[PDB]
Amino acid sequence: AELDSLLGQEKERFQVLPGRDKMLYVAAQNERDTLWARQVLARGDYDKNARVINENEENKRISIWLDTYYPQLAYYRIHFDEPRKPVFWLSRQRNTMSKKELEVLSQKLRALMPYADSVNITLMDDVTAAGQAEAGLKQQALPYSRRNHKGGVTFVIQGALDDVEILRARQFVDSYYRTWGGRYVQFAIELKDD
Amino acid sequence: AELDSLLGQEKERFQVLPGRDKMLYVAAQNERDTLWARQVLARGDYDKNARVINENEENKRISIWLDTYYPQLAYYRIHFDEPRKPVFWLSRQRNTMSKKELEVLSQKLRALMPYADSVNITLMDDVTAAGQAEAGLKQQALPYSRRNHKGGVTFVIQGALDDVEILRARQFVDSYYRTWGGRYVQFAIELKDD
Amino acid sequence: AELDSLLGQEKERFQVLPGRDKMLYVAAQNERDTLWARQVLARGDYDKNARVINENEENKRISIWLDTYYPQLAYYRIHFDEPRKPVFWLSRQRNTMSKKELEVLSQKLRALMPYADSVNITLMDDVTAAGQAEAGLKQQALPYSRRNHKGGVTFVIQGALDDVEILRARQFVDSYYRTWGGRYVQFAIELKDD
Amino acid sequence: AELDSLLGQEKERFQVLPGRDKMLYVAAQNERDTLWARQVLARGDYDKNARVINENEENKRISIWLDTYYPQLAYYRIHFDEPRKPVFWLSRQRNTMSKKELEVLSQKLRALMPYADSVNITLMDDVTAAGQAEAGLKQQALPYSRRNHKGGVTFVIQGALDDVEILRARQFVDSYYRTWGGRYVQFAIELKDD
Amino acid sequence: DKDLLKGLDQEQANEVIAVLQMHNIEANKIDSGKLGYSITVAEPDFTAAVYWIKTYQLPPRPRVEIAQMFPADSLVSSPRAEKARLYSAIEQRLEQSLQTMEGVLSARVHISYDIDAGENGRPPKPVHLSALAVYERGSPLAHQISDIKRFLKNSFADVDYDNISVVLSERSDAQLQAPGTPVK
Amino acid sequence: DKDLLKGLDQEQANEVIAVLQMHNIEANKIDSGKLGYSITVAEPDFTAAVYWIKTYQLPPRPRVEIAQMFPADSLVSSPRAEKARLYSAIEQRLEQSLQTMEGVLSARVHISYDIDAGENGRPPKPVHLSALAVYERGSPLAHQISDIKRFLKNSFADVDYDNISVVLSERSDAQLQAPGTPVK
Amino acid sequence: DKDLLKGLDQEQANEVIAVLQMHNIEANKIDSGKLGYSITVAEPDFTAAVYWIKTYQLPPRPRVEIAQMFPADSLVSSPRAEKARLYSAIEQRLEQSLQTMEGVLSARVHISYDIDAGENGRPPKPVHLSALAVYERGSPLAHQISDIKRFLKNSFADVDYDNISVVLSERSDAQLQAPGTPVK
Amino acid sequence: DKDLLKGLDQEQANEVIAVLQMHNIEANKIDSGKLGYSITVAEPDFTAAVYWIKTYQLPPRPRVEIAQMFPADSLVSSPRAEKARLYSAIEQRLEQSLQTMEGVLSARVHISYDIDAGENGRPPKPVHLSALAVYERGSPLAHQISDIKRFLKNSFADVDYDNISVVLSERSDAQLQAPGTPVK
Repeated sequence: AELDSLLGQEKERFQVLPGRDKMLYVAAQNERDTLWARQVLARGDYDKNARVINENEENKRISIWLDTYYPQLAYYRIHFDEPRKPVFWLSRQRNTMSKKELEVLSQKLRALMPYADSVNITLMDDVTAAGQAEAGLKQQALPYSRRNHKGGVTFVIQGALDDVEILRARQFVDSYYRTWGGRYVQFAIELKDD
Repeated sequence: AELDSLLGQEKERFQVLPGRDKMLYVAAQNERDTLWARQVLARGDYDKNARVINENEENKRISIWLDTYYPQLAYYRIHFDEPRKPVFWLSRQRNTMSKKELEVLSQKLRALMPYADSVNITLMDDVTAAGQAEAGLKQQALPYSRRNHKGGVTFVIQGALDDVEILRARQFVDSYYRTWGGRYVQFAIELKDD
Repeated sequence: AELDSLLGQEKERFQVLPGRDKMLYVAAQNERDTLWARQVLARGDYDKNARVINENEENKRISIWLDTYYPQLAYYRIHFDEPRKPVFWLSRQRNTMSKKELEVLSQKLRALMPYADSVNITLMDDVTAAGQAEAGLKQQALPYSRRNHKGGVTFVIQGALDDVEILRARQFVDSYYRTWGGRYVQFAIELKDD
Repeated sequence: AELDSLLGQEKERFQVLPGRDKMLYVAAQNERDTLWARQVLARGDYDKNARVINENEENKRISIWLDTYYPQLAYYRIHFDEPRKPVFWLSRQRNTMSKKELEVLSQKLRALMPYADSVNITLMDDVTAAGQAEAGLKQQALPYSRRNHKGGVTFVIQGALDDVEILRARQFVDSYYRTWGGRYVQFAIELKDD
Repeated sequence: DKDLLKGLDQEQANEVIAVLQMHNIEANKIDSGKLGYSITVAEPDFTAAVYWIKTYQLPPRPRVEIAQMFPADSLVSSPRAEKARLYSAIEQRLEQSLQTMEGVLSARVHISYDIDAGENGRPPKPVHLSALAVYERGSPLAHQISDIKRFLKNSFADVDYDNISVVLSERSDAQLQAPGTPVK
Repeated sequence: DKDLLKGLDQEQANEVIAVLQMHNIEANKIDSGKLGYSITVAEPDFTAAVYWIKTYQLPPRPRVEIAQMFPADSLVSSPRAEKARLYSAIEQRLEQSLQTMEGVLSARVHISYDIDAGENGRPPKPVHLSALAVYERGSPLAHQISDIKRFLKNSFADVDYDNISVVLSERSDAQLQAPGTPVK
Repeated sequence: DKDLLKGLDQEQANEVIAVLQMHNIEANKIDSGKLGYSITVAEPDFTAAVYWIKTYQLPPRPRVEIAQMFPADSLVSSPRAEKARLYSAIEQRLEQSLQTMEGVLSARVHISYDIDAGENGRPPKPVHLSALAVYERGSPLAHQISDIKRFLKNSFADVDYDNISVVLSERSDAQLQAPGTPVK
Repeated sequence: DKDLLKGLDQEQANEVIAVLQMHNIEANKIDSGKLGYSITVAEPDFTAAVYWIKTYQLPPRPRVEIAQMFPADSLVSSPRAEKARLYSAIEQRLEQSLQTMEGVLSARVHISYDIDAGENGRPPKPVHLSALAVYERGSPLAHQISDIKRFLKNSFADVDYDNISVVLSERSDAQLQAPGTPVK
């Protein structure tokens, strides 16, 4: 059978991507339906070769690659909202690369991802990256402490936190870590007492 | 059978490399699937001779070799992200070798690795090696102590650490030890009390 | 059968060396697979005569010889990374032998090792021998005490050591004893209290 | 059968020596395989007469002889690294024998050992004999006490020794007693307390 | 057809199946009468099935309650043994009652167990409470944490809002797709 | 066909198989009725199988619980013997409850056992807690360590956040490939 | 064909084989029914086999636990005899739990056993801990020694990091080659 | 064919053979069923065999443990008789655990036995430890003596490094050659 029918009964959580390298790629959405789609491709009921790519695993797969061939590169995350044309967020204020080498970077990230048609490297401000993480963190009424560095900022949130401020934090951190990644700003929710 | 089918059912965790020395090389990814691929080659269901090379074992196999024929060589690690053309990181500021002897070094590391087509020795700064290990270590909000030496630097992290600062450390150290190795900067996570 | 097949199923931990003295030599790697290869040659399933030479035993076999016919010779170790052409490390600063007698020494170590084609005696500094043992010992953050002598140096490491400083020591000492031997610098990891 | 096959299955720990006195001599290596080879020659499965000579027993067999026909002779040890041409170490500074009587001594030690072709009496310094026993004894970090005499020196090592200084001592003493014998310098590892 | 687990309880069978069917392998509950149930998966799905048995530590233990260790079978019981059977019965009743709230699907409530009220002359220390709650989707999930801390407060002797730790969460996404038979 | 282990429990059989199938050797669980299960591997895979039996110390012991040493079979029990059966029941119940959190797959919880509250006049010392947790992948794994320290704090008498040591980790990579029969 | 050891347990048979097959001699486990197993090696391999039986002190004793010396068979037990059966149960449970960490394959945990808490008026002295751990290869082996000292600290009454001695090591290199039949 | 020793245990037979085969005489273990084993050597090798029986004091006594003298068969036991059965169980467990270290093949651990903690009003004196260890070859044999003194220290009440005497040694050279039949 063809792989659009070998998966689950309803077909839109699984975005089947025609590849480039004689292969076909399955864009799972979260961690659990990766294990749904990997179970199909591992029991052996699909004759061709196929992978299951995740938005969370293909971020930390290229970050293995990008920590070697392009070190000291200040970036955030690849977004796979459109997996055929992903968006590689890059820091505007902490790079010295001009646009001579950015299509060199895009045409090499395109070689890593055969499902990707073109990788849109866009440059955004790191001030709004720590701005959206602070304007959102005061809006949750969380007692924090900003520790500015170069190439990074830490929002240490200590203290004897009650129940709802551990829950408003983890709803905000997880809704922030999906967007901006955890490479510029780290949230240190440590929980002491008096 | 040919070894692309004698391995597991899904074939991209195992990068089969045609060798040079009448032999064929299997590039396993982590430690566990090395034991997957070594089990095939040891039960005896593949007629030719074949090895299982690892990114972690072929680093400390050449470091046995390179501690003998090139002692007092300041280097970091070989990266096997592309195993046919691996990248040998070398320290820029702690070597006296000119580029007269670097292709002598590359054509002898090429003789150690028959899967390798050419070994790209690139020189990087040791200041960023201790810079990326310190800018990342303050970003985890870890109380440390830098001890500079020549040919090395120690970030001693002592004290009565709580739960999350032992966990943020080991996520950072293991994501650092994979990249820069443990030959320049040592992380001493020792855990005292008051 | 021929001895390349009488050993284990996978053949690269055992480097079979054609000898000189009507004999064939097996270069085992560590101590355990010496007992793998010696078991073949002792049950009696190989018709010719054959030895199992080790990198650790052929160092202390020639050191029995070299403590008799060349006493007061300051040397380090023979390296068997290439067993057909081993490398005999010799101290540069503590010998009075000129190169008139070094090929006399090499052509007599060649007579001890029929597998060896030529024994490369290279002279290295004893200052780096105690330098690599001290720059590495401060990098492990170990509280030590250097005791300089002529023909030797002792790095006494006493005190009530905790768990990780006994483990960082033995990883460093064993990675040092393999390279430079234990004939110039001795590591005295003695463990007192207060 | 001939005695090269009546011994163990693998033949290089036993160096069979053709004698002079209608007899054949077996050069065992250590004390245990002397009892291997003496068991062959005592059960009676070899028709000719044969001895088992040891490096440790033929030292104290000639020292019975040499304490009678050449008393007040300052010497160290016979080395049987090449048993067909053994090396009789003699003290350079404590003898009055010229080379008129040394071939008289060598041609009479040759009569004691029918396996020996010629006994190479070489003269070495007693200052290095106590030098190699003191430079090695400080290198083991052992608290000792030198007691100089004529014809002898004692390195008394007393005190409440801990575990590793009894073990570093006995590794050094046994690696020294094999080389220089116990006729010039005595190691007195006595173990008191406070 | 290859078995995984047999001799299982009715509790344990529907929970091992609900694990495997969440991970795209179809389990087949075979009843064996007096012996208990038995779960057999297909032969291509056998490798992944025995992985999730190890990973989720299946078959599950029965729900350990504190009164199961201090039973009514003993004719005489120590005064510590009836406070721990009292406090066991209260926290079973609170989690029977949180499940009857709006939105809550499951609940586990724990009590700080006082032992030595009469053993040393020390007065009884403050009671601590801890509750889990699994909600339906679409809930205003930061706002029900104040109902439960209000409800659990006035159900005991003298507790504070710093002594009640409600750790609640939404449920997982609904498993409604059938797993699918492996074709061979 | 050559046996490794027979007479095994249902617990022990699915865990020895899950070890061997992780290391590319296919185990064959043969049931023997009243005797228990039996695991036979192939004859080329027998050498590697008996290595991982020694290495992982298989077959596993049953899960040692503290109440198994202080049973209810004794008609009379010392007051130390019902505090250690109480604290055993609590830490079984906490690890039944951490597994019902979001993300957590397994949990092992340990209690500091007070013994001499009434033996010397010393007041009861502070309770110490220690928890393991095995998570699904993709978790924000440094942030759930504050939920568990919040949850475990208000489940006991008087603990601090320095007395709760949560050591959690993500699970291993999923074993989904079948091992593969050795051809001969 | 010549026997070495018969009447062996299931524990002892798979561990004597795993020794001999590591040293290039092929063992043949013969079952004898009610008598236990029996291990026969070949006749050229008999000399080397009986050497490693002496050297590794095989067949192994069963794992000595402290509660095996203080059993529940006695109807009355001294208060020292239930602290030593309590502390035996804790250190069995800790080493059941360290094996469930990431990377750890085996673990042996020891407790300093206090005996005379109530025999002389001396307060209970500090508890000392000691753990072994055998890891998979490729581990950052100097960094897991701080997890275990964190985990073992808050599992007891009042311990320090100077009182916990974790001595861990990587496992041996994997024995995967079959030994090989001696040709005659 | 001439007998040496009959009626031997499985322990004693493989250790008398391992002595004789080390000294170039081939032993032949003959089983006698319910009577135990029997070791017969050849008639030319009989003289040397009975010498090494006298010299090594064969057949060996079974391993004397301290709990074998203070058994659980007695329904009542003195408080000295359960401290000596406790300390016996600890030193059996430590030597079961040192054998699981890297490099160690055998281990014998001894404890200083305190007897009169409650007999004279004297406080318990310091515990002394002594360990043997037999290593594989090629070990950095002066450096493992600090692991064992670290490991044995925090396994007891209050010991010092001057009270732990570790006397370790490498093993003998491997006996792999077959002895050889005497031709007649």
